[PDB]
Amino acid sequence: STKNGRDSNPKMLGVKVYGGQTVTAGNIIVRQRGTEFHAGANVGMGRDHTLFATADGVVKFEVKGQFGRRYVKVET
Amino acid sequence: KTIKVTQTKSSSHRLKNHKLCLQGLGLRRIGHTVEVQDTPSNRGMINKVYYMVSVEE
RNA sequence: GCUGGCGACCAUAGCAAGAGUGAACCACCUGAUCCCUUCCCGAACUCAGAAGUGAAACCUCUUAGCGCUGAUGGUAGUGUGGGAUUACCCAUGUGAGAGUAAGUCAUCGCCAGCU
RNA sequence: CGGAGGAGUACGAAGGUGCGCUCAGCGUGGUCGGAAAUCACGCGUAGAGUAUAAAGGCAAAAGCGCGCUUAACUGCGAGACCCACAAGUCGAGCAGGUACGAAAGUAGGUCUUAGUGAUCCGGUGGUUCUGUAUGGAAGGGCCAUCGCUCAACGGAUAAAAGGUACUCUGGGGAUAACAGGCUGAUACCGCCCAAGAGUUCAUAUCGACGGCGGUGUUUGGCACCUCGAUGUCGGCUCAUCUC
RNA sequence: CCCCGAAAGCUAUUUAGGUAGCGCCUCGGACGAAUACCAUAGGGGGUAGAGCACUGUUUCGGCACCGAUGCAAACUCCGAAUACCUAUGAGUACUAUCCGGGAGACAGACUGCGGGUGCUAACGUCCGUAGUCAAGAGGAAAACAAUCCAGACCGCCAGCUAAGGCCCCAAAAUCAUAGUUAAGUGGGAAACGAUGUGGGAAGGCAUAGACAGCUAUAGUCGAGUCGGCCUGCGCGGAAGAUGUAACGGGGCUAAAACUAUGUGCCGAAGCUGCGGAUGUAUACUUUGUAUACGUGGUAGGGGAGCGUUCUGUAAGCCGAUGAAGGUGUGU
RNA sequence: UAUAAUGGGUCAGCGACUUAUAUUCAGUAGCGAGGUUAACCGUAUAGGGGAGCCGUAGAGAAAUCGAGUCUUAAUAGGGCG
Repeated sequence: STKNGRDSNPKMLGVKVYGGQTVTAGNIIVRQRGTEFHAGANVGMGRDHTLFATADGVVKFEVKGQFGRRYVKVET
Repeated sequence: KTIKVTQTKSSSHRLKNHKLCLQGLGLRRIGHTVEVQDTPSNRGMINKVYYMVSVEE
């Protein structure tokens, strides 16, 4: 007999809205286990590190700061 | 301005997008010839199915 | 032309080494009355000030010493069609990583004070 | 029925907030005190920690302390993620009450992702609902909450083990035992290199450590043919082919 | 008779050869460009490859570090091609979407590519992806569901081609040019072995005379000689049971084999020509006339009909100058 | 599946998606903001019989309201209309 044979259900993480797309306030942009992306202007952060839009506009990805963090923001 | 495209081989077993490229050029059967505008958009479809079409400029 | 504050940018910008500045600013500095502080300590935080110093620290300059950046060409991989099956070859499109030549001791915005 | 690990919890602080602080290791010195306790100063350094497995994260530290505290609130909720259904997930913002801050503000449990159980039937606290002639009441409804290792974890009952060679029916070559088929790990046969053995001398005869094939006899692997039947271990009789 | 046309998946199940929701088919209605192909533009990634900066692992040196050197599904300082999402746009196409009636199906198979498992075994098994079969005829492969070419509305004693072929069985070149092979290699196989024969590059010695043989380095002898490297085609290694049986056969050697190049031709139910039928759409502003595009099909869905018995129409019409039934012929 | 998988020796005759009720959808006909009778009576397919049914209003568990209603302290927000 084998001692293996277990796995967990999928979690369907990932980028939901890509750069250049138009969003409405409340739209989820990124599902992520940790902060692979950080929240920029007009973007909020949930309790499970989800990134969501807090205004209507156009999504933009960038890299900024002294730590080289990846940021996502919404331009109005 | 315009070029002539002739279909030379069967399309029955080709890839889905290749069949759609033939249909978007307007070709319908082996030996069919169509006359289309010389634009990059049309040339993309032609170049994708280069292996079963013949082009006269 | 120097000094301080707040930003843009986040190594071609940093680290290290050497050098320089006290008019103003800054820093060290004097004291522990009152405000406030130490799981003890006026070391830090805070208050009251000007006897000293540019030593330390901060800034500015110089250096390719570490670091960082980095071509061209070639190679690996790879979509489509064809030919072969230790997994390669041809046509066409694409094209790294590493390494080589080489570059770098940053570049800008607002406000205030001195000469 | 592939390779590796965890869960069926914990915490009134290990939650909220304001303020504050940086780990680990090494080298020097210093009573017991040393490999390693505590003190002091320096060097390069996130290699420490995060209640717990791993992963993704963590300087405004999400790591570590102190004071005050209960937002581990009530009514909701634009808009999305995921999705057969039933479910699950994130959420700005509005109103009321509150905690910590001088204040701008932050707080709808904990860095996140596991720590779980539908419906039925009942128990408990409320309630401006209902109340079989009428007034009540009993009972029922609504809101909050309690009872399952229903772990075969979408849970057939509140409640259940075996034998049949005395056996039987409906089916399957969807699926085993025989023979056939594919394969050749195993089996058998052959070859390559050659330490050495052979008083000297690898190859008269053997031949270690290794390598390459052939056959389709063995033990096997697979489940393609046959379960509206291909019906036998050995002996007897009679054979036919290969080298 | 006409039209369209699947699935063998996901989820759950005392469920596993049943069933339910979803996915896939069909019919009616609504609505038209909201859809797709391709071209530009924007975007995230951690695979192929690569690397040693972390985690592990490895070899040799120097004094845990330092220097050279490898490896990794559960390592990453890096990092494509594709694929995926969004916006704009040309051309082409009856495309997307919504609301309802009816289903079937939830045993799949092979092949190529990326993998787990197995022995880098199996016509093995489990996933992802594409094609074919399933449900698909024709031609090629001797015969051969799943390979190659190609998608059958009907008819023709017309033509052009695809894959594949052109000496005879058997349609078309005993075609042309230049080379290679002597093994019937072609028309089964390895490590390894060998003066088989082509081609190419380089090297050593040589008419003050090289190699072999011969005469006891000297000596007659009078041109090349010696040893490796790369590469084309061949040889051995090569033993089985019914009968040649490992080109389909005959047969094939300046080929009818192999390599390269060029002219022709044969070759399908593909394409074209002529005749006919049918579905849909667009116009004729009734039609039943023109044009364009369609007509392989299992489970299924939709549409249109032929015949049989009985009732009315029928106290009608046909019938001994012969009904029904049986048996031939013609149309 | 030519299969060496099933069934049929042959011919003639018979042999398998029906009937009743309810319900939903489509076509067609009458009437139309209305439509329609059931049992029953009836020299009887006529004519009577309006009890009942469907449509015309929803929200809420319900009392209750009603083009609104429920939730709520809320006229906010939100769900069904």
